[PDB]
Amino acid sequence: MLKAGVHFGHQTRYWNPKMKPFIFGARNKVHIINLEKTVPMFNEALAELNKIASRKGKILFVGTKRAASEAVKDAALSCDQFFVNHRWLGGMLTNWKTVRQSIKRLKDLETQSQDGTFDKLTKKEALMRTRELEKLENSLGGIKDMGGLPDALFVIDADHEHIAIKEANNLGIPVFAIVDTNSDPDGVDFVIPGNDDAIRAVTLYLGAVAATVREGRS
Amino acid sequence: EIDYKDIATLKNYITESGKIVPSRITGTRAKYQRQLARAIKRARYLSLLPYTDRH
Amino acid sequence: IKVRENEPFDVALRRFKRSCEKAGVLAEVRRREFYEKPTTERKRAKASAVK
Amino acid sequence: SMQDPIADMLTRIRNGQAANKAAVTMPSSKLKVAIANVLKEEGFIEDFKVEGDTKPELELTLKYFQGKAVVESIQRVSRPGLRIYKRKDELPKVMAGLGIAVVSTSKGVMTDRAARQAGLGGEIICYVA
Amino acid sequence: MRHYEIVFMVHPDQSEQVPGMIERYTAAITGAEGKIHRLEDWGRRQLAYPINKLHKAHYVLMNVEAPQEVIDELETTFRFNDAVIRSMVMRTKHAVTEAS
Amino acid sequence: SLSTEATAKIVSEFGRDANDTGSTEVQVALLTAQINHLQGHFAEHKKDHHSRRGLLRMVSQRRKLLDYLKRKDVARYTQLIERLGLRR
RNA sequence: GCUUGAGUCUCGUAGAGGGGGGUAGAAUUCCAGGUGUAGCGGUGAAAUGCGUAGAGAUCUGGAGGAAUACCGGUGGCGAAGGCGGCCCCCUGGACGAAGACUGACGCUCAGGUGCGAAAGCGUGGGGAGCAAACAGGAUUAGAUACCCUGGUAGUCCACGCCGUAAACGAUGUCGACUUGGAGGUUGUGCCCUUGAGGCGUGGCUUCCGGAGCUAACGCGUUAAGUCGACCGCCUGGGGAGUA
Ligand SMILES: [Mg+2]
Ligand SMILES: [Mg+2]
Ligand SMILES: [Mg+2]
Ligand SMILES: [Mg+2]
Ligand SMILES: [Mg+2]
Ligand SMILES: [Mg+2]
Ligand SMILES: [Mg+2]
Ligand SMILES: [Mg+2]
Ligand SMILES: [Mg+2]
Ligand SMILES: [Mg+2]
Ligand SMILES: [Mg+2]
Ligand SMILES: [Mg+2]
Ligand SMILES: [Mg+2]
Repeated sequence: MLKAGVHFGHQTRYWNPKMKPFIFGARNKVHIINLEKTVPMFNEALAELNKIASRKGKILFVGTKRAASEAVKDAALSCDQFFVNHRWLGGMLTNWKTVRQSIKRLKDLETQSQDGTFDKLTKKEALMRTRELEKLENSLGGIKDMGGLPDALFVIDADHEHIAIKEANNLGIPVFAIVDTNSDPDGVDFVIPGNDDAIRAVTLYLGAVAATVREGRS
Repeated sequence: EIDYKDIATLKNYITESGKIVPSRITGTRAKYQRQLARAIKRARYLSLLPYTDRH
Repeated sequence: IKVRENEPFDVALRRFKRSCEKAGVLAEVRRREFYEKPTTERKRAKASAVK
Repeated sequence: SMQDPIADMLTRIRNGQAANKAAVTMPSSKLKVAIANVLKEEGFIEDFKVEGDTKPELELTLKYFQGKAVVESIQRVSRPGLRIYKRKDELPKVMAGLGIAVVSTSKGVMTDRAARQAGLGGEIICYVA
Repeated sequence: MRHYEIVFMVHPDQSEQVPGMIERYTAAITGAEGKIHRLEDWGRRQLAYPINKLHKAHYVLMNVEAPQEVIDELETTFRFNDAVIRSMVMRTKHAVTEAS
Repeated sequence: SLSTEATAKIVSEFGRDANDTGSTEVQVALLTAQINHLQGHFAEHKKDHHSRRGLLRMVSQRRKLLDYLKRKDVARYTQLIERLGLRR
């Protein structure tokens, strides 16, 4: 049944009453979530997740923190999937139409990186323009092209991603997310208990989500 | 504490001058800081402890 | 209060007085009676001393 | 003070409901029961339960349908400070007809639909919808 | 019947009227069917500040069980007597022996 | 506020037996007791305004209790006030 | 009739809860004396004041009244007012742990009754410090003030009046119900007491915050949320809490 070796639970006091039903913890000043209730939430989780991924999966593996950002620009990034691994530039969904050209400048630039003007102008402008592009790259990588409108959303840490999720809620976008003992649920349709800032429950489920979009209907 | 006659245990809850030392410094509990003071005030009255360091 | 300082030195060494008396209970008792207004004082001394 | 228990029922409900509380209990009585009945028989609660003898205990199982609580509102209407009584023709109908009014009569605690058919009337205990 | 501590301190120049006093106060309490759960003639002791001119004065401890009546007239006898430079009858809650 | 010896004595003078402590008549009597005891405390002092509040409480408590009994068993009421000596 | 609502009973606990009496040290003022000598005191600066009859400074003895430093703390008690040295006596309430007793005896309460800071009044005391009034010295254009040097009622005690305060949490009392978090304080059960603790279980209290409520600020299990019983009060500002 279990597969999460050592993600057991996490998070001490800072608990959110509403996250009681998914708790059975009480180990030394910290809750262990209800392991045996998290897995029935891979059922439903990766299910309506894939059930749409074959209907065609457009995702947004949204998850930040200089401590798991790169481990999101991964097979999470790779597949039928888009992502954000830095500061969730607010209104990026709700104001996509303004931000849509924050994109044109990323391309119309890199498309021009080993092309267009580049080694020319000044060797001032140079890295003094790749700073324009470096900045853009993180926070606005995964976006690059959005071909199929943001369709579901998968987030690592419910509340830490206040804004992201809120926006979804506003635009009618499923929001699949894992929620720590401390975080507010109910912002999340398909809620996933368990730790949300340890190198494992990430990768595990993260990489496990990459494994279900990346395959649904050949 | 338990007793005002304990001047020995008591003389480590007062300064050179003889001022009671606040619970905050000694880290005592509430219920006892009072028992402490009272025992001190007793012993001062019975000339078992100076009110003052003016002698 | 008391420093019975001994042999090899010339300096005052009485940092003692900045541990109790002087501007302590002295600046205190020097003036306006107070009464119920220290209560208003010390009521800010905890609102402060909470953090 | 304990003075009005029927409001307490109506309320313990109203409250617990709003607290998405599974069940709820309280001191029982002939009267509390007759209503817990109509409440169930009209399908505002799952099912009641009286578990005692010397100190009886009414227990109601609450219901939640969509995400909401089933009982959208529950008010007193008569009360010690001010008793209400309606004749048959003057009986009230809640939410135009949806939801109901609990009226005690010379032939027992029954709804407004009920008492209206029975061709009588009594003390209108409370409103539910 | 209640208890009390009690601890009168006497003027040096009246030192050996202490045996007579103890003798007296106990004869007094015993007399009224009261026990006496501790006794301690601390003798001449040095003072923590000079009280009344003169330093060093003769202490006496007691721990009695006796009725609010003899304990009354004690406190007075203590006043009447201008040889007992201090005195203080105290709490109670149950007898006591040894300490000090 | 009255003695265990004394309070006991009266339970045992008024109730069915020691243990029948909460009998109307007993309460009333052990109140009535403390009231009258007190009459001499407030004889001196008098300005013991605070303690006084407690004493009235005792009277108004007793008063309601006496009222109860009367309604219940009138027979027991009259005996009581006679024996306790009040209600001139 | 019933026992959970309300009482009574038992042993304890904490407390500036009240009333009375006793007592302690520190300082101030004053009185007396040693030493000592021209200043001290006060302000923004001054002056008035005080000192050559020796001031202030210092030391010693004494008288008197008033308040209780340190403890002391969003600490504690009380219905509110409001209650802080220590000790005894008298006394009110609250809380906890066991079970035993009464058996709806309860909640509220117009009228009524009691209590009720400070000031103020009446007779007698009492008077160190403080200080309305008043006097003097200054500041100012003026200065009936703020500042200074003085200082009477008063501030203290008993007895009796007065009955008001932003007397406020500006939030009436009682009861039932409704996510949480970190403290403070006070009982009590259990755990190799083997840790200065470990886990529970009541009373009171502070901060923060969820629903919900609000005009908003904010309140939020100590409600300003959800309901009930009863009482008090509001109905534009001014006139007027006046006639
Ligand atoms: Mg003196
Ligand atoms: Mg002197
Ligand atoms: Mg008591
Ligand atoms: Mg009065
Ligand atoms: Mg007055
Ligand atoms: Mg007068
Ligand atoms: Mg003046
Ligand atoms: Mg008024
Ligand atoms: Mg207040
Ligand atoms: Mg709050
Ligand atoms: Mg709380
Ligand atoms: Mg309310
Ligand atoms: Mg008038």
